[PDB]
Amino acid sequence: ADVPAGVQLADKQTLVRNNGSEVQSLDPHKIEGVPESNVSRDLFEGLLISDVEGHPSPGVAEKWENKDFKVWTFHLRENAKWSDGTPVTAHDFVYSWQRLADPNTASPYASYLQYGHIANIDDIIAGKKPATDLGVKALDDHTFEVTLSEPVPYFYKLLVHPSVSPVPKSAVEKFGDKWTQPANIVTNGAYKLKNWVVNERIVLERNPQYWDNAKTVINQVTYLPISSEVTDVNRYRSGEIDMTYNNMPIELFQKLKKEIPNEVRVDPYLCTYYYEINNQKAPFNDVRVRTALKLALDRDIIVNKVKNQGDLPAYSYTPPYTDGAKLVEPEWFKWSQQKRNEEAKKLLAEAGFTADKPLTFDLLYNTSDLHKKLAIAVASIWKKNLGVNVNLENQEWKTFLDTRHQGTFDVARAGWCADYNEPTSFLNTMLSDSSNNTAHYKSPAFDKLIADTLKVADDTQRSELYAKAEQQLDKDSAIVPVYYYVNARLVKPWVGGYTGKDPLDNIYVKNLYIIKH
Repeated sequence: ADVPAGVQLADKQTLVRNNGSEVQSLDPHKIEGVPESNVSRDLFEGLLISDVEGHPSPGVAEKWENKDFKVWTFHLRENAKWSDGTPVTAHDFVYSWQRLADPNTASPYASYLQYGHIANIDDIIAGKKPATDLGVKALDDHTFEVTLSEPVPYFYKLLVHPSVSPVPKSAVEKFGDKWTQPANIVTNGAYKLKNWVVNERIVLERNPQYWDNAKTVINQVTYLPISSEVTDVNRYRSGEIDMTYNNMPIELFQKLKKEIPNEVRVDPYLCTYYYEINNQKAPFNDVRVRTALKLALDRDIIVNKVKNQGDLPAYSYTPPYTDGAKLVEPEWFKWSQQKRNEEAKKLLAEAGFTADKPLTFDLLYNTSDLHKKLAIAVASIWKKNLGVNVNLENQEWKTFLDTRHQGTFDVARAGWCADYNEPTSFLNTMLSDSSNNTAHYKSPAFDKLIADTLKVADDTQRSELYAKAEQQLDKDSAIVPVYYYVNARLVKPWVGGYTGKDPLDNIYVKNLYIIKH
């Protein structure tokens, strides 16, 4: 934390943040969501980290170079240490990236190493080469060298993500799936794990071995698993919670903006809310069915009338304000909703659906006041506009994500947030073989458009190909885009250090401080 000259600090430097739900795990190679990543950034530190405004900055690596955007050499700071006092070395990164790649780990983010094109990753994922063939090596204890199979100019932006953070080999090998319990875990970020009570709280305490420990101010941070956005706001206003999660309740938001304007933070955020269609399951494997759902949903009603929090109606997967996005707004987006509805109804009639034998399916969402209200509105809009019936189903966060990976669904509420600020952070998740592809979409045409992006050494050709990739996705109606999120949350006046300038919202509790109050 960089405490401004003249600010008086509170005597007790503790923070309470709501975190939306119970995390999937604390193992960096098994997590894939925002709640998970919020805790991960406080515990595990990769090569680079985001600064307080979101810019890629030195993490364990103090400096790095690249040769032709293909060989990247990271010089690790000599005082980086784990919480047990042992040094963080390049060997930890070799072991860690190999563990991520290894199919026995079954990481949902194994494909992150494909997104960065580390050498031999395809073969390793396929089981043709052992994980030790991965294109990473420790040149010495403090030098980690990564070899890619093609030039990737933005490669270093990828390194702030939890999947490429180090994990402690000795704890992993000795305790297996219990390595992350408090008595066994070993961490290298600014914090250490104090307590973990499922469905109650996660409590982290300052890690005195952290290399930048002298600049850490908060001594303890608690993460809560409250999925009700109304309850989160109530516990914030009662004084229990210092920072809500960044899902706001439809019930209270308009009132909050007029009641405590200086505490309602609303900033740009590179996330898209959509309905994820299971593309491999009939009748959702018919493009006419997907197109009808896409068109018949009324984004103006949802965005400006039911939610009205500042979100923008969406027509793509990649947010248009992503660095490198120059998207073409499809013609259907400029039509009236009435014209969209007619096209939608016509397509379902063509697909065989009638009043007597309508289209009825499930709409799965994770337990939430906001998602439930949105799903209710969507079900009503689809019923009225297209004659389709939906059965809403809620599941807790961890289970919900597992269901989407299983493909044991029809349509699911969804939100993808960038991992790095470049269009492939979204687009790579729709590749046929991506470990993140829970839409279960497989398009050779889409795949080829993306593969071609690193075969040009030109940004304009790259941007045009991303635009074309979004046009292929839209053509196939792989998803139902709803809105581009804004990052809206409540933050007490005494919480210093939160700029809201990072469109990825990669907060580190080591950067915050409690002002005397």
